[PDB]
Amino acid sequence: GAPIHDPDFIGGIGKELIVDNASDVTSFYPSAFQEHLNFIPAPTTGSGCTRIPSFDMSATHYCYTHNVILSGCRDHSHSHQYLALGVLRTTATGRIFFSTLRSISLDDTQNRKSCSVSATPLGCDMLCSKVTETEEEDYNSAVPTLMAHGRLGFDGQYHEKDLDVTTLFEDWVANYPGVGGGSFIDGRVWFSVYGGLKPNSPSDTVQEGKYVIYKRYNDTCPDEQDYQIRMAKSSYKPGRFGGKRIQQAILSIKVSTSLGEDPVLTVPPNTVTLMGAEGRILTVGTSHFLYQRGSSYFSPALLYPMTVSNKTATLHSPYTFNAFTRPGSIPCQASARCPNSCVTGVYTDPYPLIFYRNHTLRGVFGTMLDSEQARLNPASAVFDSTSRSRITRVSSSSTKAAYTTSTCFKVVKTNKTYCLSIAEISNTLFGEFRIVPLLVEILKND
Amino acid sequence: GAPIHDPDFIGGIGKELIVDNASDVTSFYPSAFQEHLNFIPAPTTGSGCTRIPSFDMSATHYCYTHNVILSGCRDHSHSHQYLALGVLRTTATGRIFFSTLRSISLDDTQNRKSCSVSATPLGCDMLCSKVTETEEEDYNSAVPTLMAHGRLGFDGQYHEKDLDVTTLFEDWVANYPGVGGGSFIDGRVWFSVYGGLKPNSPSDTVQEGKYVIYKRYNDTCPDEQDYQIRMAKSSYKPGRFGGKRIQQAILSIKVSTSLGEDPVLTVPPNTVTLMGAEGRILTVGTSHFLYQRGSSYFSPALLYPMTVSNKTATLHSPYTFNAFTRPGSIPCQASARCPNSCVTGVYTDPYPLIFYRNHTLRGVFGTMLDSEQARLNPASAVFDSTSRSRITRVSSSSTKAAYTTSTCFKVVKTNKTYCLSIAEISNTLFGEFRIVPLLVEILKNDG
Ligand SMILES: CO[C@@H]1O[C@H](CS[C@]2(C(=O)O)C[C@H](O)[C@@H](NC(C)=O)[C@H]([C@H](O)[C@H](O)CO)O2)[C@H](O)[C@H](O)[C@H]1O
Ligand SMILES: CC(=O)N[C@H]1[C@H]([C@H](O)[C@H](O)CO)O[C@@](O)(C(=O)O)C[C@@H]1O
Ligand SMILES: CC(=O)N[C@H]1[C@H]([C@H](O)[C@H](O)CO)OC(C(=O)O)=C[C@@H]1O
Ligand SMILES: CC(=O)N[C@H]1[C@H]([C@H](O)[C@H](O)CO)OC(C(=O)O)=C[C@@H]1O
Ligand SMILES: CC(=O)N[C@@H]1[C@@H](O)[C@H](O)[C@@H](CO)O[C@@H]1O
Ligand SMILES: CC(=O)N[C@@H]1[C@@H](O)[C@H](O)[C@@H](CO)O[C@@H]1O
Ligand SMILES: [Ca+2]
Ligand SMILES: [Ca+2]
Repeated sequence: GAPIHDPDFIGGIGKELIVDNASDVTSFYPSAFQEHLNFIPAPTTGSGCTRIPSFDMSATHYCYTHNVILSGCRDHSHSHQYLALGVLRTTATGRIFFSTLRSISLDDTQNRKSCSVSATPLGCDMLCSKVTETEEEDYNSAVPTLMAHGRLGFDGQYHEKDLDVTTLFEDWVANYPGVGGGSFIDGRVWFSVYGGLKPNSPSDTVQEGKYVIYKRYNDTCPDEQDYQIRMAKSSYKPGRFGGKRIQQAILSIKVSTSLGEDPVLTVPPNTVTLMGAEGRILTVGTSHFLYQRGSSYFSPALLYPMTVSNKTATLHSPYTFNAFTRPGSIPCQASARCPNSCVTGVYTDPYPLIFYRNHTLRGVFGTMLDSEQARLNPASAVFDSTSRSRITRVSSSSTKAAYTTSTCFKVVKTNKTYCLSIAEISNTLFGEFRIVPLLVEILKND
Repeated sequence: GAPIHDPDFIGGIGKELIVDNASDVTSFYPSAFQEHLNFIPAPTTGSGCTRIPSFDMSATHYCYTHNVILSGCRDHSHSHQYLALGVLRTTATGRIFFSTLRSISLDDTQNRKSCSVSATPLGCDMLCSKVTETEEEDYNSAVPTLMAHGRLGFDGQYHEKDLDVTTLFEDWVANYPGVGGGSFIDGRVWFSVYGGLKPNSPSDTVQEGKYVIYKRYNDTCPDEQDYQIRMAKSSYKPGRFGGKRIQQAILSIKVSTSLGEDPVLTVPPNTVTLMGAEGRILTVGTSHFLYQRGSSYFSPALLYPMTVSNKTATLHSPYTFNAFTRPGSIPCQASARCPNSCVTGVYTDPYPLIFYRNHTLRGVFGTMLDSEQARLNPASAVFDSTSRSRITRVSSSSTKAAYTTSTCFKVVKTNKTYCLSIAEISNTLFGEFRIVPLLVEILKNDG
């Protein structure tokens, strides 16, 4: 009885979209942006701050959420979340439109932040942190960040349960969802999570001495090997948050009428993962991936293959897309090639788009910020390990922007492949930002 | 079970909101704009044109729609409509939000234009014209404009039936819905319509020689009496559309599973109505009103009292709000005071807000374009027959805008009055316009 996408999409959601072994990845490219039903609310006042979009779509419905601050993006006192659950549909003319069925403003007195959502068989699951301090202050206070698992049901009602962070995140000083969407796998919902570890705690100790260096395709770091290792190690304890170890983690929760049931946190070894950061758990076909924002020295987009075993997950050496860089402050700018300590960058995920016949990933779609340091010029394109296809731009003029989260699918009825790319774009008259659901069709030269 | 607004709204939709006789209407004014769930889709491309908003809300649900053109606002080849049916709700903190339940893009082989919506017990009824020519070309072709009565049901399905315009609008050369919302009254849905009459037809001949002159509060027109009457008569047949008589009308349709059932057209005498124009049918309390856009020489916002008798309607001398002017090209600019012939102005309606104890309307809320000739600088405020309260501005800087349609309501629990004001505002990067649902609370000078 639950909602489902129109018949035109059945079988075209969350699967390997393009399988070719001959064609060059970059022979595929995005069309000009397309006009479709903008399902994302824009601000209604001059100061309203709408930011931090999260989106996930299963074979039956999609979920979306973003944060809203009344006075501006700088205010940290209180805020509310917009939540939407809907399904994909097509017009009589074959035009797609995300048709939301449940649209609500979640505003009590709790300050939910850095929320991630995931489409599960019971509706739209959301994981958020509840803050009573600034991020800097959070990392400075020994106790972990409070968190809650909530869900917007098909009936439009929202229910949630606060997680026992004192136990679940006993070894952490701060912990937040990765904002990127979560994914439903084997009866459990999986969320990317990150934060700071309590020094000398068991979690901190096991990571002691663990690091991993990922390099730029055709740009070797000149520094002596011993120095790179030194910097690689320190990259996990950047100065931004008082030298606390910023760790990557994955949280899985059983999906049931009981929210927060049987939570299990997985902390991958830092011999594979770079400094903890925002991220997303993706499922395309039978493959799973952890996207990790390039908040550290590594600029190319990362996708760590992810396999699940019961309630825990295992990550492997990541796929990297050298041309899919992100802006960052020096010495961690887009063109950075050496290990260093920093907490910068921006969330701009890559969606698995092209695969080999044997299911290894070849190319992805994404909207990068085509800039060295400043958060500017959104550019949608198709990427492989080293290059970028022809691009599609929001504007030929200098344009301020931030986060982008892309999800691709296929309209089986028209046999056309599309990619939704939700991007925070600068705005005028109504708030600092406008979260726009950009849409493009994936094309191929000839 | 059909959808319904949250309990906090029961008894706060479509009623006289403020009944006062001892206070000055302008002592009531709008608060600063409030941040709330923006239920109106903005463009997603640089050329996308989202325009022509229509909105209506009943005691159970609200309805909204707007037109979308892919290449820009000047392209008339094809387009589609965005349609939404939803209900009002409140957050845990008591914040209000319009929660849409059915959200669709309606795009087929037909080009629906100038559409109006109305919340009926069966869903969201829509009246549109289906065009295959420019407005100019339409008035030149003798046959009437094709029209259709559609409906977005609670189940999210859209159905429609073309009206037999050859018979229904036999005397017309062009006919469109007034874009403003329609209203459900006594088992029927009522829509404002306007267009041009076929010269010398029965409808045309009966209106020949008929006219009415409405004046500005103080500003008396200096022109000679006989000259004014001549200008007034001519205002009904402006040159823009070749001397055709632009006529105002009201269409009622029976609300049932059968769309377009028993349509009846009412053409009011031009001894009461000014040149035909876009409009809206409003129902507040037991009173009904026809808002008529000031497309002719009259600038002040207009609300004609409307009484219904079975399937037909009767209009009466209108309420006028002298300070609620609208921009227009000379000699029909905001400060115009004399009868004249023109087709200008813009749609910016007034919502009945304050009533006298005996139910006579005293004040309204609306968002005017505070400019003489250019469509600029939106200003939300409360108006009485002669003045305007303090205002709330979209921006202190010069701002391009267009249509505005307002609807007010109340949260009986907190006894707080709110006004939604949907306004077409200029945009950057994504299309020429952004239709924004502005929201204010109605406050009072001294309490
Ligand atoms: C220009 O100084 C600011 O003026 C503000 C006035 S209140 C208000 C207005 O003009 O009415 C409230 C409006 O809702 C608001 N508009 C929107 C869209 O949010 C409007 C604009 O913010 C203002 O006009 C700038 O364009 O302001 C208020 O006193 C501020 O505190 C002043 O700094
Ligand atoms: C928002 C938008 O529609 N962007 C479009 C842009 C802009 O119109 C121009 O860059 C002018 O700024 O033009 C494109 O050809 C491009 O650059 O990729 C297609 C793209 O869809
Ligand atoms: C929990 C929190 O504050 N998240 C913020 C995130 C964070 O600072 C980064 O992941 C480094 O920790 O950065 C930004 C941002 O535009 O970059 C916005 C998020 O609000
Ligand atoms: C049917 C039609 O074309 N409607 C148009 C309307 C019309 O020109 C006017 O009501 C004169 O009749 O004006 C305008 C306008 O922004 O002013 C936009 C509408 O799209
Ligand atoms: C799972 C598997 O067989 N992977 C291989 C990959 O190693 C190889 O590089 C590619 C061709 O070059 O084919 C497949 O993708
Ligand atoms: C129909 C009717 O009785 N209207 C009267 C109106 O004439 C008068 O100006 C006002 C103020 O007392 O009260 C009512 O509105
Ligand atoms: Ca803490
Ligand atoms: Ca015609």
